[PDB]
Amino acid sequence: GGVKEYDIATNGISLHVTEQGAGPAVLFCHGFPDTSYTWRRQMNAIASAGYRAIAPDMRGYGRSSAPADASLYTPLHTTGDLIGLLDALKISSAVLVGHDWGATHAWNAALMRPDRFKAVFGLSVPFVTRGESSVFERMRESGRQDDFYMFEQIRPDADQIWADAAVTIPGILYWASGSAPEGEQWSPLDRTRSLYRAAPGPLPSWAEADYVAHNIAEFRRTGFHGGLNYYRAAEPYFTLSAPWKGAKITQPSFFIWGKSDGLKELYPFTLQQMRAGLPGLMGGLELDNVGHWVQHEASAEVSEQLVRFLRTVDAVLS
Amino acid sequence: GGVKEYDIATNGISLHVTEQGAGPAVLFCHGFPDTSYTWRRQMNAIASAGYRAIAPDMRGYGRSSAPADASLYTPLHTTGDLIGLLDALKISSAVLVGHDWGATHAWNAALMRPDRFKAVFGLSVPFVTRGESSVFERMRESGRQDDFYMFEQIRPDADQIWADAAVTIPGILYWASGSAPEGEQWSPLDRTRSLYRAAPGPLPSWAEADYVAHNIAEFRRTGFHGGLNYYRAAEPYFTLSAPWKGAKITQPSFFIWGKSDGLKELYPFTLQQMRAGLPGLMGGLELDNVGHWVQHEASAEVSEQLVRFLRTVDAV
Repeated sequence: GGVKEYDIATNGISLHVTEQGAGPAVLFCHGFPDTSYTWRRQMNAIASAGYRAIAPDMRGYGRSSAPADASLYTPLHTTGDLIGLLDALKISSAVLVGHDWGATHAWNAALMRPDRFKAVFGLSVPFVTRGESSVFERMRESGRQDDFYMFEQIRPDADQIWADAAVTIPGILYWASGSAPEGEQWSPLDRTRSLYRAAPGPLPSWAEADYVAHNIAEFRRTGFHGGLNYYRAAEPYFTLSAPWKGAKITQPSFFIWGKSDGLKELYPFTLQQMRAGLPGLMGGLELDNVGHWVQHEASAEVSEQLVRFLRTVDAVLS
Repeated sequence: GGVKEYDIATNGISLHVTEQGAGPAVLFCHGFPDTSYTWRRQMNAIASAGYRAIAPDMRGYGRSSAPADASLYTPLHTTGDLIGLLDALKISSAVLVGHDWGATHAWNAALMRPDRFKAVFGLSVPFVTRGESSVFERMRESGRQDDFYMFEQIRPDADQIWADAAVTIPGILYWASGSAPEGEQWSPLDRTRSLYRAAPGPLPSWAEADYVAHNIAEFRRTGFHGGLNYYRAAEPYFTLSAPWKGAKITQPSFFIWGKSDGLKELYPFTLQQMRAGLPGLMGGLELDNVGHWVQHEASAEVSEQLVRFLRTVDAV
């Protein structure tokens, strides 16, 4: 027990890594705008269940390299980071845990190297197989150029409108959570209920003060340019993702989101319909009154499902 | 038999497709500077054996689209072409056949989608696992910047060096084949023995005249910019290929190359040793007095090994 930190040189960048425990490897990948610290509770839970929790700051974030160039933030780059990390630690294989962009990048990693990534535990962002159409193209041809939030994030000025971390980190934690009043919650197609609105006072009890303070400090130092580069890379990445047009993830998986997550408006399918695409799905979970920040809003039941999942993966793997 | 031609909209481009036969799908991939016509003898041989031979012009060549941007010619772009081609033909899976750059990209495609590419028959270019360093930095670190031919093909002005297809296409068919006097055959590390030296008179009898005429005609109309973009893409693609750093190809695989191919110099491993990156390798054949153009210099041998390989892959 107890978290250790170090830095790894992998895939042409420097990767800041935190880890805890011993036993089979579990690689945690956070999204926007988060850090490795987002996983401390789950790391501690699975470490006491006999697993090695490994959680880097993803590239763009924290004490990891954050190259200016948005073309460097496709799933090909971060999967190369995760391979080079497993290589550098002499780990043969790991189970993947992802949230937000980490979930998207993790889904891709599992497609690319099932020999190394033996299972995927996805949070908030469901796996959708690659299509004929990128999301940016559909939003444009259906008129949502001024509505689909990702366009606002891709703009170079998004750096500036996020920069005030003391305000924007508590704000996004609040307005994308199940705590914001219904009808006020962030929605991806409404420019008036933005992600970065100031929070209206103290954060709900589920938001651990040590975590909120940690991430405010990280993002006051780093800024948001690298995190926002994940959005800027997604459309250029549609061209390079064509090899996986109909590709499915067959290793065991598991999926959890919150029913109050505004993201759900973009995935109007059931949990039964996620097996087309994820045939190894061992079970899903829709949490009532949880928003986007499931590993904080429902910390204990995320830890719990992850422990149960890992044991089931152990049984399958044996 | 009976060869037919058509175009397919796939992956945001046009792909010119030739095909022959019916049966399990075999997908041919040519390299530089070639066209789909390079496979006609193999296509005909496997059509007679019960297979559907499909041989597109790869992107950058022939009647396929040929965007100027070199960044559009990675294995990611050509695998997307092939997945989209199979989809458009509503074929579930296929065996890959690849030569030269077609082999390198076929290798990578086998890695990316084993669910759609069930076996790999490679010519001239062996699969080696992606490592710590690209061929480009190994050559820089070791002082070969003026020796390694790829640096010259990558130059923008390589478009003009190649352009006289009536000269350069017989040139490379001769100098990179087993018919050139040894010691004078093309070498990837010898400036003085380039690939585009003119031929000394007419081509050896093994170079089928309809094949030679087809390629000269296509490259007179297209130029060589698209093909050369395959070299211009390899180094940037090294950054994008870091997912596959240790990756092995597990599908059944076969490898053929010619003993007199200058490219041997770049792969000093034994074909026993190629099992490391290709654990499902079922055989490797090195051909005496054959150079780079194995499917032409040894057309009947390549054809008979591919029929046998396809029959072994089928029964498994």
